[PDB]
Amino acid sequence: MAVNVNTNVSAMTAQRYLTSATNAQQSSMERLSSGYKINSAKDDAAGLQISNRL
Amino acid sequence: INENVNASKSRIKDTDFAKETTALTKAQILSQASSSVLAQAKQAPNSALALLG
Repeated sequence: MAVNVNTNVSAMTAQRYLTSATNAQQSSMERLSSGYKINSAKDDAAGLQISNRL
Repeated sequence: INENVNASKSRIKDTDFAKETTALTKAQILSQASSSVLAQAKQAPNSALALLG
């Protein structure tokens, strides 16, 4: 037991994985509805150029 | 091979919940006992001094 309350590194690490996990999940629920796996250039820039040309 | 390397990408990098959670609970219980054991040791010096005013 290590007593400490001014900081909680366990919560901070858990939050860091929390943010990353459902950031990608937030990228979901939109590909499903739109039916496209490419919606923004930030996802696949090379894919956007060729897809628009096609 | 993609399926096989993903299968190998588990128990190597991916964690399991069966054996690791009982280790988490064992560690948490151990921390509970470790925090409680000093609660029964802080008064020991006080009781030792109590023989004389």
